[PDB]
Amino acid sequence: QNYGINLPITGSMDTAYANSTQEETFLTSTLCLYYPTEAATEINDNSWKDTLSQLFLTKGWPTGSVYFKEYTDIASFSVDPQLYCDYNVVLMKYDATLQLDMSELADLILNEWLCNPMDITLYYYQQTDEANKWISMGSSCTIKVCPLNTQTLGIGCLTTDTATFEEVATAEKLVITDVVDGVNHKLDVTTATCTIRNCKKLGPRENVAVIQVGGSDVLDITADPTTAPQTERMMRINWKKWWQVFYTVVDYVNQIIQAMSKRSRSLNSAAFYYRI
Amino acid sequence: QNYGINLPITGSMDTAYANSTQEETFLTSTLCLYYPTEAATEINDNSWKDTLSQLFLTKGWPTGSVYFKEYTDIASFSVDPQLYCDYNVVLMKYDATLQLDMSELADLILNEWLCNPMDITLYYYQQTDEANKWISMGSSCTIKVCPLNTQTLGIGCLTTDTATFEEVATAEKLVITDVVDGVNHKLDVTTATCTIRNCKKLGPRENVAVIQVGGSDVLDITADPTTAPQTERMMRINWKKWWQVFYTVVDYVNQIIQAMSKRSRSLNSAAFYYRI
Amino acid sequence: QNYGINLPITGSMDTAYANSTQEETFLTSTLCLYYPTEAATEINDNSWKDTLSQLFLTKGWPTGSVYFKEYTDIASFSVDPQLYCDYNVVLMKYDATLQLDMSELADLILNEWLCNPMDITLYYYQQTDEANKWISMGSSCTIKVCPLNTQTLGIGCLTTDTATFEEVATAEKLVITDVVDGVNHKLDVTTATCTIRNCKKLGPRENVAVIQVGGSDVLDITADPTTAPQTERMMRINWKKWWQVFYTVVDYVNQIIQAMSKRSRSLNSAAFYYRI
Amino acid sequence: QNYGINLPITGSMDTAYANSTQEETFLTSTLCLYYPTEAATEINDNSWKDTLSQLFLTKGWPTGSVYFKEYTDIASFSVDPQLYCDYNVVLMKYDATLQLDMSELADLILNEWLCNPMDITLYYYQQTDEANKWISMGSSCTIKVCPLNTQTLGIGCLTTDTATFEEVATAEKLVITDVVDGVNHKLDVTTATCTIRNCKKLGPRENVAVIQVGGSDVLDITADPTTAPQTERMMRINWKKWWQVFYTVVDYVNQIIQAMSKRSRSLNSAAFYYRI
Amino acid sequence: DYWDDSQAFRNMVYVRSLAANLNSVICTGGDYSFALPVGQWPVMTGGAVSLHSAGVTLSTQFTDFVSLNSL
Ligand SMILES: *[C@@H]1O[C@H](CO)[C@@H](O)[C@H](O)[C@H]1NC(C)=O
Ligand SMILES: *[C@@H]1O[C@H](CO)[C@@H](O)[C@H](O)[C@H]1NC(C)=O
Ligand SMILES: *[C@@H]1O[C@H](CO)[C@@H](O)[C@H](O)[C@H]1NC(C)=O
Ligand SMILES: *[C@@H]1O[C@H](CO)[C@@H](O)[C@H](O)[C@H]1NC(C)=O
Ligand SMILES: [Ca+2]
Ligand SMILES: [Ca+2]
Ligand SMILES: [Ca+2]
Ligand SMILES: [Ca+2]
Ligand SMILES: [Ca+2]
Ligand SMILES: [Ca+2]
Ligand SMILES: [Ca+2]
Ligand SMILES: [Ca+2]
Ligand SMILES: [Ca+2]
Ligand SMILES: [Ca+2]
Ligand SMILES: [Ca+2]
Ligand SMILES: [Ca+2]
Ligand SMILES: [Ca+2]
Ligand SMILES: [Ca+2]
Ligand SMILES: [Ca+2]
Ligand SMILES: [Ca+2]
Repeated sequence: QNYGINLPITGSMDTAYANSTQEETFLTSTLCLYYPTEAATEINDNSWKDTLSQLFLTKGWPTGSVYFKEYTDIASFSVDPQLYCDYNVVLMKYDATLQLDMSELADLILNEWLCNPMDITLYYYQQTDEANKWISMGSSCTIKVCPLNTQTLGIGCLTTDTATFEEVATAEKLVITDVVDGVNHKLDVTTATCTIRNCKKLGPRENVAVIQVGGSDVLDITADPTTAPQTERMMRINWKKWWQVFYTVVDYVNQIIQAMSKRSRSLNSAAFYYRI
Repeated sequence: QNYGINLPITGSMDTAYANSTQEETFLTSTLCLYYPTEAATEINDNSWKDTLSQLFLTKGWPTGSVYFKEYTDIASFSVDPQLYCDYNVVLMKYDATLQLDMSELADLILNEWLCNPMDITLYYYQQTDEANKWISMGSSCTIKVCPLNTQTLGIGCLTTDTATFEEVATAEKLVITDVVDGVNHKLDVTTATCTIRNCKKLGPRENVAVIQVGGSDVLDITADPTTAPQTERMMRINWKKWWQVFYTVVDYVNQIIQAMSKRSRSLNSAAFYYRI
Repeated sequence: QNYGINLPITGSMDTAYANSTQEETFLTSTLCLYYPTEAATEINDNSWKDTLSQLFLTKGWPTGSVYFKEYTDIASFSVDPQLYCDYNVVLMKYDATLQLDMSELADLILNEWLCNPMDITLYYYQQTDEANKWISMGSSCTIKVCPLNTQTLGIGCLTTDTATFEEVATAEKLVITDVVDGVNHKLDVTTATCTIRNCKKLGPRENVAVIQVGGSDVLDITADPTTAPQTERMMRINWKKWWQVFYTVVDYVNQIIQAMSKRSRSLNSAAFYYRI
Repeated sequence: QNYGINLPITGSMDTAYANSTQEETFLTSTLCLYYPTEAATEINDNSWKDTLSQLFLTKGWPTGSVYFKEYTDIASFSVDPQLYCDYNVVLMKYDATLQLDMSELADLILNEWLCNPMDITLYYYQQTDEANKWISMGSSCTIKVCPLNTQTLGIGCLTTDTATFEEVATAEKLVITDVVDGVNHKLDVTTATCTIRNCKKLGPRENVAVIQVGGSDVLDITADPTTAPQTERMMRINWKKWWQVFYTVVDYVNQIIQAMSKRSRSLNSAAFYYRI
Repeated sequence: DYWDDSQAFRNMVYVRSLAANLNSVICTGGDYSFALPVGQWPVMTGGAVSLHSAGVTLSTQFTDFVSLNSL
């Protein structure tokens, strides 16, 4: 394919449509439901996963294609999230105090990323293009940045005294840092508690759909202030009980996955491609 | 540009040969050496990594392109190995007692694997075809299997009574289980200290080479008894000193890289096939 | 001959085959059978040489053609081995702990070598070509190598403190060292006991065939990790008694010689051609 | 490139003489001087080797190309002398009492001898043609020969009693034995103290010249009584002071080398004839 | 500071790219006795320091006879 990637593909606008592929797609795919711990707590049942599997089977999924990956909360789930199935549906519980963390998680898992190691103890780092960011995740990530100048001297900070650096993130499980492009920054991070990578946003993921349970539209998966694109893969529902949420997900799984596309699952389950 | 489709590529049998790209490949690519801890212990030199980097620079690798990753032993390294460099060379010491462990390690790193989750509690699992295996990794993997019949009842085993299960792995750091295809199996796995995945062998991993330091050819990266292929990426060297081993690796790095190719799954052409 | 060495030789593809020259070759050649001392010990007979000569005569070798030379073990025989007659068959007993020593002896005696003196106390030395090696042999060789930089000082080793050198051999009766090409190395060698020479591998040696008695395919007569050739002159057999081994050698002497070629013998029995 | 085949050469006249190659050969070759210890004793200078090297450099030999090898006396030098330089000049002191020994030494180093092993304990031996001799060398050789008849019975000797054998050498460090051809001889040799070999005289050795210091023309390098050839490689000089001898050698190095030729056998053309 | 009569020191007035290698050694302290007028004689015995190589530079040896440019 690689030797024909840069080759045209011609199609005739009269070609007959193929039959529905939803049945065959479900019979050959895997579905992963990511839900918070409080969901299972409120449900308070040990066989609920089996019942959800049976209900999905009523919807056309063979027994063995639906998987359920519990996570404690948004912050913990944001530390190297792993996407295992062909289709990933992440149920994020909305909290008014964690809008930025929800946006960061959605940006991480709704977009492809190409990341490289950052030895912040030895070299200064820039952000070349609007697609370049610094994604740092771990148990507790605190990032301090001192922008330098053409002479390699800190601006508004001392290159040798970290106490003068600028705070952009304090005790973050995950944080995406955007700084002024073309400016060299000296970084100090709690490398013993988190890892920071220079990442590039390649495009959408197309196999991860984030359903926001409650709240309003607050997600912002683009660092550009003048854009808040509400894509088809970021859904929102209102709730009083988790069983209704799960029944809605099961009954409308056809619509949920019609908004997603296969062929995007990476060989590795990581949320970002990594190069060293 | 056309990523989700396979387009045939036509080439003339007399066009030309482009100049050697080895120098550019070394300049723009990273090298990783994976060696056991006992190698470093025997070398007993603090700056030996710097000397090896200098020698690689003499061979044309820019400083900082070559990385040296330590692992305690074959069993420990087999726990979810992560080979992130452009070119990976793994020096694997031969132990006559760990033939199958080395075979499993090489099969895991010398091949490309597409793995889906396994939830042994809910679902019974088959192996669809010859390329389907069950790869389990962890601090201690113990896998017992109960084959069922068309009526879901175990054969030589009781589903309720796990004591009657047939043990196929015991305290393994990594194991690739192969059972009869087309037969449903109830699995008992120590999920606390071991994760099992349903994996498909897509094909060779081009950018990973294994140099066996020691005994004869024992590796078998194929579950089929009738075939035990020895690919060009499975090197073998007799040794008495680790400095000799590393000097041989550096002096013939051109040939080692020649036996390897860029990971077909790690370049833009693989986009929307599985990964990048 | 010599002036016409660089002249074409033209042959028709219809020239009738000449008769078998095996009989004439045996009637005018001399055969050497190198065996370990333990072989003679286990045979426990003082006339076995006469019996073997008579059996070879039954196989066509005139009385006086075959010769028998005894060596204590691989380590001792590796000290400047001498190949005396037209056809040399070396019976090498296999030991799993001496794989590299067997490989080194096989490399030395199965290939032509062009060696030169190395005054390690005066000059630092380089290995220009992949064919260039450092062959050292004697009572006990301990070679310590210190790579040097443009200033001729040491890299990761003090040029004066031999304790900081890098150890490639210890108490070796024979060792073939291969350092990274193009780097000047200071060599500390136990010159009082053993001698080191800068050697160039010219090509294969047709008059020497090594029969490995027991074991597996472990010989690696080429320093290149990517290649482990098994030439027609490297035989392997399984044994329980030495009389069976010698009967096998006598019975299939025609096949053994067929794997060997004439004109490869030199006036001197040395294992290399020495230039000073 | 075509090795092992005797291709004719069809040169012509009027091809014009090439320029002198003497300077290039001196630049690219090495010279070995073999002299007795009494020479150094009489010279009584610790830097005489350096002065001779400087004088040879005045004659065109690059510094370090001339090697000065020393031997105790003729008998010690007749213990398998090794002449490895491109050009070898042996300053041999004349002694009326060691005439034959002198000749033998010359015969050993002024001629090419293809030697194969001799196992007197196991086989009987005969000299096939006039070029076949028995060369024995070591600490002390004592060869006793018992000629046999067609009934494999000793002639004037008993095959079982070595006291009746006929002595041809006694305490010799080198002896060349010529017996009647076509007759099998039983041999009693001090194999513990010295080694005997069956040697065929292929032809002259051109890189070795012998300068007889003082005396008369006594050398006889051919076993034929009817021939005593004084080849151009056998010089004779009358002497009183060794310094004059060495000055004569260095001054007429042009003439001495002109009397010699590159060893026809030791060069690339002789590949697959006997060496290189 | 070391100086030599070799060609490397004949006109050493300007030096660049100066580098060196040196193996460590041990200097052990000996016994020195004090000549007290009366009574027992104290002795200072022992004391060892291992000398390890450090940076090399350029110096000058100024003796009553020769002024040398040394390393
Ligand atoms: C597609 O659907 C049509 C309409 O039911 C059916 O006749 C046909 O067999 C199906 N398959 C194909 C390949 O057209
Ligand atoms: C390739 O190598 C040739 C031979 O040196 C050279 O002329 C040419 O410029 C090189 N580059 C290309 C792109 O052909
Ligand atoms: C070769 O063999 C043939 C057939 O046996 C025989 O006639 C002939 O004399 C032999 N020798 C030569 C030189 O052809
Ligand atoms: C040979 O010698 C002549 C005269 O000494 C000189 O002119 C010429 O350049 C030399 N070389 C050749 C190849 O003729
Ligand atoms: Ca955050
Ligand atoms: Ca500040
Ligand atoms: Ca930016
Ligand atoms: Ca935005
Ligand atoms: Ca059972
Ligand atoms: Ca295992
Ligand atoms: Ca199977
Ligand atoms: Ca197999
Ligand atoms: Ca060895
Ligand atoms: Ca060192
Ligand atoms: Ca080399
Ligand atoms: Ca090899
Ligand atoms: Ca003699
Ligand atoms: Ca007698
Ligand atoms: Ca004779
Ligand atoms: Ca004569």
